[PDB]
Amino acid sequence: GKGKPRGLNSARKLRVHRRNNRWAENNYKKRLLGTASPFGGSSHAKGIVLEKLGIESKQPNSAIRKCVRVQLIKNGKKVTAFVPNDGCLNFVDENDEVLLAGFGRKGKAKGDIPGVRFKVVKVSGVSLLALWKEKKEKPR
Amino acid sequence: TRSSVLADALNAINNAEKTGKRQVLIRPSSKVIIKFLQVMQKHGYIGEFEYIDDHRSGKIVVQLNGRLNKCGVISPRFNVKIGDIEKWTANLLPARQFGYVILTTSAGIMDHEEARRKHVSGKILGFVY
Amino acid sequence: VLVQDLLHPTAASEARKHKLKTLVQGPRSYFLDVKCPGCLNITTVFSHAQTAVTCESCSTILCTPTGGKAKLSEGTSFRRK
Amino acid sequence: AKKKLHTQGHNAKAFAVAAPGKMARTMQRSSDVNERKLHVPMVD
Amino acid sequence: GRMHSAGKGISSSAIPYSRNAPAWFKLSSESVIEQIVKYARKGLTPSQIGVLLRDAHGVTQARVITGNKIMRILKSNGLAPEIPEDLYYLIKKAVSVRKHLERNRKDKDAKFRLILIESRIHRLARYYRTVAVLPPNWKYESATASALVN
RNA sequence: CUCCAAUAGCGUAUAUUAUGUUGCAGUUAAAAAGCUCGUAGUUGAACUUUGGGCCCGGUUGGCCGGUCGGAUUUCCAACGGGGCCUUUCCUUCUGGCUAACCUUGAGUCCUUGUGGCUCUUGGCGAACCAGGACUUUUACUUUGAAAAAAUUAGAGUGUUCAAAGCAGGCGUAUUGCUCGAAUAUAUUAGCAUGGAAUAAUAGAAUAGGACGUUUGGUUCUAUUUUGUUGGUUUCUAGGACCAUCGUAAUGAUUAAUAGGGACGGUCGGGGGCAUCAGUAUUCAAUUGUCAGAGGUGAAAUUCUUGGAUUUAUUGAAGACUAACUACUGCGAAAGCAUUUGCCAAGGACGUUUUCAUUAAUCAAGAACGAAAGUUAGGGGAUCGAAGAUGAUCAGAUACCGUCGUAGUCUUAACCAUAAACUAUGCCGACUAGGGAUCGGGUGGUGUUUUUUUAAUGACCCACUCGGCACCUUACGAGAAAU
Ligand SMILES: [Zn+2]
Repeated sequence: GKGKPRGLNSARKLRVHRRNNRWAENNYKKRLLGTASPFGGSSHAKGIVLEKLGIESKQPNSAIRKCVRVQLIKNGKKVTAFVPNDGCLNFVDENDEVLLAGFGRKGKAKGDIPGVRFKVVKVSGVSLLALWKEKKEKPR
Repeated sequence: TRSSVLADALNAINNAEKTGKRQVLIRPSSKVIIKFLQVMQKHGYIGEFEYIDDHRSGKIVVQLNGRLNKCGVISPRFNVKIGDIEKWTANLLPARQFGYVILTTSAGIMDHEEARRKHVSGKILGFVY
Repeated sequence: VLVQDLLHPTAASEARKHKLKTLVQGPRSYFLDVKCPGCLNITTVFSHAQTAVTCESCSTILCTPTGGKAKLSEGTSFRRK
Repeated sequence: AKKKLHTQGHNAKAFAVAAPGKMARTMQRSSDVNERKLHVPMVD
Repeated sequence: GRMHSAGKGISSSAIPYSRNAPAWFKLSSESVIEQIVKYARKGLTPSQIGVLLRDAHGVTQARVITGNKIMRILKSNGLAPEIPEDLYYLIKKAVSVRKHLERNRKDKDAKFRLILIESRIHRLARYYRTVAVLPPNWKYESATASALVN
């Protein structure tokens, strides 16, 4: 029969054997070991704008220009993040409490910089896309 | 040590067919083998067969035609709960219109269609198609 | 080959086969009535004796044992049944 | 998975969570509430 | 096939289909049962008797001319040993092997062989013991085996 | 500035959804424990009422429809349930009951009559009441009750639609009429019923077996009635046991191309202990001659009045087993090769012997295990990890030579693993051809050995078990070698 029992009373052996072998499941074992996302637990992360990379880029609305270097608050790890549509860079200054998200592009562009993992969503509590559309104003 | 005497009777029949033979000796036969042989026969899947009497467990000669794709045995004789019969036939028969799951029940060794008609169930022996 | 009578094997090709591989099995050893004219009676020996069968009254011999068939003692005679 | 767990002094397998689901779902929500609490340090 | 070695020897008596007769055989159940007894009276194993009856006499199978097996005939006439024949000849052999291993503490083959013989003994005792022909907790000890058999 | 997607909802971030019982894989690039024994566990050959005859009443479906969409008789097949008789306990007595005919007592509505039911006086048990007296034990399956509601599936109903809700719908809308609020699912276990295949359990062999029309002896139990209540013992009723005569086909399944055991003659470098030989290697003494001898790609370190190396006769020590040698032959594997003696062992074969399921595989646990290495003795010829040396030339196509410690051998104990490899669990069973060979056995007016023919032996042919292998192929398998 190769290798499993087939008997009418071999139910225990058959359950145990399964239990034993579930531990080869990467998801299962993490679930039961309680191992428990890119940077922390959360979807987003708040961070402090350290400095603005790529200000000296000549070519406007490039990929080097959009980058800000933000350190995460919960770890102190510093990391770069796109701020979408370069005219947005006027809104972030320095030490400006930004929410980072996942950038997560589907297919690469011509000039994109791989390793820019993150995108900036809110700054001082208000959304950049709300700012860029002139809905809200930046609180200080 | 021979574990299933049925198992050796089916696989013998199966290897005959596959090799184009028209008969097989089988050894050592049993009440159960006969009844299983009988069902297949009733349905055309083999010809006639003869029980030769060694003063022992029996031998059988089956005469087979070539309508037979497979006759298999189901190694633990699992209990089927009459509603589970659908799930067996599906698992292991080629289509819903021909072929049989044959099984042992309090009301005799019978294929699932007779089982359905007689409204009985039991344990599963094997299959033909 | 491909189609043949397993139920009615020819006596010859049944005869050459091994005793456990005939259609139904039986032995291929026989018994015999054996006599040495010094005496007037007939002891019955098995074709494969193992025991060196001594005659009825006279401690004479009759057959020594072998690998198989017993070798009957030189100056004698016999019939099968 | 058999010897990786045993490398640490304590049995790795012995310590586990009864529910993967609740542990995991609650862990992300609690972390988001914290990150929210954190704000850049100042002087009074 | 073959419990304590690699041997695949198929090989046995091919017993005859004819459960009665031999028709050329006269005599009587009376006669050979008497025969069975006086032989076992000389101290003969049932096996020996079957052989002895097979050659000198015509006795094709004792169980055919008599209604019964040879050991059962013995038991009935009150002639059965303390333990069954086959167990006996195992023990008797283990004795002779051990007696040799004591004389030859350098013969590893014999050590190995002894183990096998005893492992067969103990498994067979376990059987007989299951079917009441040996008292519950009957046991082969090597220290006491030499008595048992001689 | 120009289009596309979804539209009161659309984007982004995060984690996650879209192990093999069914049903995986373990020659060569995942993974068979070095080997065997073995307890727990899982598993385990065949056989014991089958066949044949008769009745009963059901539910689909045909062909008619009689009939004012559906109807029922007979014609019909088909599929199912029940009950009988076949040698056939259905627990059993003791009544209570009877529903059913072997009955029949009359005859007959009426198609020439077994078409048909009412109808009591000889003659069905079991259908189940209830009292006694006793019952081998399980699994499986069926049906039946069960399982709370909510959710789920789903019927009915124009919440304006819908998610919902369980409402609602008709009139004389002036004194009221009315349909609802279903059903399905729900398993393990316990309960209750039907089945009697498959798989277990128990039975009669030191007969302490079974029935009884028998009866002795023994012993327990105690209700009725003797006015009543208590005591005692008679009678009587029902068990239990020890005997003895009775009834009886008196009571043991095959004998597995399962397994153990006996037995016969064999086969093997299987094992243990002792033993006998062979040349060689090193050394010693005795000897003979003369200058080199040794070693390498080439050298040197080295040995040589101490006659080296070579020769001769002779002796000691320890190891080994050349050629024959064949991957055959044997062993569980490690492994095993001079010979003889002893000791126990084994497979295969032969087998009209014996036992009769005793078995297969196996966590735990245990026996053995190459070389090196370790402890304590012995031994210590040889080769020789370590160490010390040689010269290092152009190169290294021809990277070694010398001394030599441990060790190598043996006893007693350790260690306890190897690519411990066919780099391929075990038992069994089926599927295809050929010639060799090892062992065993059977058959022959085969050959050869001479003696006087034989008996032997070796050989030849045919067959058959069981071996180690090769060849060719497939009606097979593979990514392909195979
Ligand atoms: Zn004679």
